[PDB]
Amino acid sequence: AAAAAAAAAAAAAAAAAA
Amino acid sequence: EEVVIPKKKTWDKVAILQALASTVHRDSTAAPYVFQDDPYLIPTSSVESHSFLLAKKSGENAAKFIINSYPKYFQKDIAEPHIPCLMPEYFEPQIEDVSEAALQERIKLNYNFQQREQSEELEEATEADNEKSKTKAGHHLGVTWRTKNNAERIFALMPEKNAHSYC
Amino acid sequence: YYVDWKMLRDVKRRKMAYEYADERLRINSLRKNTILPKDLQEVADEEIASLPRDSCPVRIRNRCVMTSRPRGVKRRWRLSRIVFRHLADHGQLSGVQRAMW
Amino acid sequence: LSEYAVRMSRLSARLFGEVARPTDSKSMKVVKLFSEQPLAKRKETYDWYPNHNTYFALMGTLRFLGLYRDEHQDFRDEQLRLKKLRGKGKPRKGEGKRA
Amino acid sequence: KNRAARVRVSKGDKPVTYEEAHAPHYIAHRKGWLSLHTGNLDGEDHAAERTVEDVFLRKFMLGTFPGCLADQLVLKRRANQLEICALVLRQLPPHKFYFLVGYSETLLSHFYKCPVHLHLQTVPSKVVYKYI
Amino acid sequence: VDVPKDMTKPEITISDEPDTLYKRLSVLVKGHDKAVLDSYEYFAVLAAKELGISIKVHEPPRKIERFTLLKSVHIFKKHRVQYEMRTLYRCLELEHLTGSTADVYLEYIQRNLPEGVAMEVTKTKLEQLPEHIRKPIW
Amino acid sequence: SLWDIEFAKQLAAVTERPFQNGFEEMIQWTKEGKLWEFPINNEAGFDDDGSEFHEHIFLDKYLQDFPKQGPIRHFMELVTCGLSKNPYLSVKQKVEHIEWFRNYFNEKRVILKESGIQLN
Amino acid sequence: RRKALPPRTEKMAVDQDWPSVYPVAAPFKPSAVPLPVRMGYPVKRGVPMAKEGNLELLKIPNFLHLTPVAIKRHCEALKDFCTEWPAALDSDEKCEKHFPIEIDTADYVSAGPSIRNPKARVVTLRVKLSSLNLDDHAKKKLIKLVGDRYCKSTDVLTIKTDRCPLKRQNYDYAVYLLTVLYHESWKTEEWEKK
RNA sequence: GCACAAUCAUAGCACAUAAAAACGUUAGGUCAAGGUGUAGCUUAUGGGUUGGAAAGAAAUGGGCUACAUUUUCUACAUAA
Ligand SMILES: [Mg+2]
Ligand SMILES: [Mg+2]
Ligand SMILES: [Mg+2]
Ligand SMILES: [Mg+2]
Ligand SMILES: [Mg+2]
Ligand SMILES: [Mg+2]
Ligand SMILES: [Mg+2]
Ligand SMILES: [Mg+2]
Ligand SMILES: [Mg+2]
Ligand SMILES: [Mg+2]
Ligand SMILES: [Mg+2]
Ligand SMILES: [Mg+2]
Repeated sequence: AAAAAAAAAAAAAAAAAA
Repeated sequence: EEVVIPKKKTWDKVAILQALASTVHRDSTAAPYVFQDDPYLIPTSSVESHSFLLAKKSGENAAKFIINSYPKYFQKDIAEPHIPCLMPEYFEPQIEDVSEAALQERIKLNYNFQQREQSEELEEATEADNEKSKTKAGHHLGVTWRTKNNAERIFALMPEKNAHSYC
Repeated sequence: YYVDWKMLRDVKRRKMAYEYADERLRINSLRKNTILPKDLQEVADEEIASLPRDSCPVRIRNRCVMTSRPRGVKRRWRLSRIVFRHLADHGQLSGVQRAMW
Repeated sequence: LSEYAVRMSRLSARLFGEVARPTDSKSMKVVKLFSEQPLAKRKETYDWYPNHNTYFALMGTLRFLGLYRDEHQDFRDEQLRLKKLRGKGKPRKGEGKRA
Repeated sequence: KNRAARVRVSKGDKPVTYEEAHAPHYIAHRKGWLSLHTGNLDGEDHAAERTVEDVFLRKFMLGTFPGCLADQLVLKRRANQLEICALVLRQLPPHKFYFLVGYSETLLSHFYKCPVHLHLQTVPSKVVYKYI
Repeated sequence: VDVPKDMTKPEITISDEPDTLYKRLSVLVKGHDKAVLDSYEYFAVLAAKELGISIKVHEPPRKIERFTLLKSVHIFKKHRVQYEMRTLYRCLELEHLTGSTADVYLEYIQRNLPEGVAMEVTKTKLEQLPEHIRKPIW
Repeated sequence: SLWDIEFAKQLAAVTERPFQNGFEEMIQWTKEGKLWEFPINNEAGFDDDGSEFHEHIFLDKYLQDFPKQGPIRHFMELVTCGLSKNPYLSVKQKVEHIEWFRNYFNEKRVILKESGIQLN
Repeated sequence: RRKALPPRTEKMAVDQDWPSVYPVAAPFKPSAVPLPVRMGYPVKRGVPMAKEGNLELLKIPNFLHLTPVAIKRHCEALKDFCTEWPAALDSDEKCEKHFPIEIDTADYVSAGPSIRNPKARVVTLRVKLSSLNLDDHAKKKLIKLVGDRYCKSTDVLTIKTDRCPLKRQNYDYAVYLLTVLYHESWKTEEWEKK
């Protein structure tokens, strides 16, 4: 059904996970 | 303000083993370590002390000869760190057709090196100032008229650099 | 030589499975799912059927390394129940001893 | 079971790195095909039998070079020599049935 | 009747060693193991590799030192370096004993990609424990 | 009487990096027999009392793995041979360790480990907090 | 240059001596690499190409050449979740897996168009 | 020509230091050990076998290189490598308020040529939730975000990571999980109002 | 001297169990765990690929399930 948007690249750039 | 963090001490991998070795000195009634500690194998005289070590080195080199002569029986590696000291050594050059690539392998490994320059010059291949310097050093390390026959080939053939001449 | 011709065949089967391990993995990834449409799954089945026979990991037989016995072998030592006893009774296997309780 | 808990589990799976969208148990198998190593790639499977040919050729070459003494092969050669001297040896390939 | 690792009693004149005079049901009771490693523990791995390596060392040393080996080998395995303790008869001169130990010390190292130690204790004759 | 002079030449430097801290270091040494483990426990506790580490020692329960095989070769299933593998454990609990102290202890501990025993080293590394959790607002 | 090696072998001839202690034996074997690096760590000699966790766990940056709303995403997110929890494969070895899928799906174009769903 | 040399026992001094003959692990050569030790099951009319030619004394691991004098002499030269533990953390009550992050790291050793142990990648993270800056909503969301990884009795969050091949990678990934679990607990989305 | 016994193991004794049980009998079982003495194959009694190795007219050995009310089902520690 409805899907939520998960900020992956933002969290990666924030916590050095890119 | 109260938390105290000490400093770290970085030593070599064998420094602590040297500090352990500094504690024990040489024993008086004990034979050298390289000999077997059994009385039937302890050397009695000095010529015996020399001959036992020479026989042991003869067996070491006899085993290394088998390792170098039959490399395929030791290509399987089981140790993870991949020690290179226990891998067989190869005496064959990789490239045989290319005259430029055939000499850099043969100079490092005497009589066969002498044919490399002839097999390179048979096709009139231009040798640079860096290729024949090691070839002349390969004769100057091992090796009266063959030296003159080699000395005319380093000068008359190409204008080599004198830094690679006098050495 | 080896211990037996069947062990010589089993080492070849294990080498063929080690060579075709990844291809069968990526092909099974196309059959063990329900998201993909069923049209390509039959083509993937024909692709996995076109592979060599001795490539599947089902043809391997865990035989003994000493005497190549197809049955009665332990997986921890890769030894048959006879060679394991022959080496354990001589004290050549550490920690192994006769159970008395 | 509420939408709040479904969304919390969906975001927990996203932050932990599991499957985000709901998938069936039959389709969860492809995750297991890649999360672990296959059977044909394990060191306990593809390195089960040691190379018997290496050991045999090494020991036989060492016996011919004169370092290893193989009593089993020496016994085989002794019995084969006495069999050939008795007169029943190994026939040549190509003349057993015909000749 | 049990016959594993059991030397049958003759008329009373055969010489037997301490390891042969004890039945296999005496291991860890009266006699110990000829090899010591960690693969035979509870949560350890790589046991069959050590078993086949041990059996190769046995079959190799039996041929390397022919007729002059007193008893079985002691294969100790401690921190990546494998020690081989042997009991050898004084049939060969030390000039050849040193050649053999120096040859094996490097052959086994280059064959198993690990450091090996080889120690020989030479005895005048096979030690008799029971009747002789 | 022939004692060498100047035998101690160590190379020890003090780096400016903060030394790592350890809360609890557990050493679980497993073996087949009890005597070697007892002597090794004595050796470890005497090596720890000299460096002043206040080691604690206890004995975890043992684990006996037993199995059954056939006695004869071809056909005899009523008569079996049961084999056994005993595994004894010894726990050495060290507390209040540092990065180089734990290294100098495990150096004199692991280099002198017997052949028939193994060792499981569990280190509890001590840390204050990472950088992105001190006082952040998204 | 050959002369520096020929001068270094003369230094090795005088520095080398028969071993007098078992401590010097292990010192030399440790400097050569025979003895283990004490204190032993089960990752000595293996760096995994110097990669970090963001090269293993995060594999979404390789799914750009795939349909975002089609079933290819539903299928490939599972293989990426597996490759993220696969510690036995390297960051290079996962790449030819995702590239094998990129090549197979882009090679078999007729079945994906005859399946009724649009995919690129 | 046969030669039989007497052992060192006749030459061993009564006051000679022991660590000089056994510096490292040795195979217990009976010629260099002056102690007459009898090991083995005795005969009904006999005695246990002597040390000469005794395989029983050669099977067991000897501790002749680890006597009290040798271990004291070894650690007296090892005292220079270690550092002094700060006494400001004598009790764990101050260690919990100073270093609330605990990293459980496992290490194994085994006799053999291989070193890779698949249990070495496991890195455990233990953090007490009573030492963070979580608010009521951030904590009540973080509890349901982690699930069973956080206990209510002891109030400790545990992170068990095993996905990365390397131990340093698993450590960095566990710290990354801690950072994202602390950060995303403060973000209130639209589906939270229902 | 080998057996018996004692000791050892089931982490305290005692008991019990386990283990052990010699020399020989049954030319007892195993050339198919493995090697083997003797006699036989070598373009084959050797080495590889594919496909099949059924089925029950019937008899019999050992096990599981029962033939119930001290039973069956449900929730559940055993008072429904
Ligand atoms: Mg056969
Ligand atoms: Mg099967
Ligand atoms: Mg008792
Ligand atoms: Mg009784
Ligand atoms: Mg009984
Ligand atoms: Mg009895
Ligand atoms: Mg019969
Ligand atoms: Mg019959
Ligand atoms: Mg046969
Ligand atoms: Mg037959
Ligand atoms: Mg029937
Ligand atoms: Mg029955």
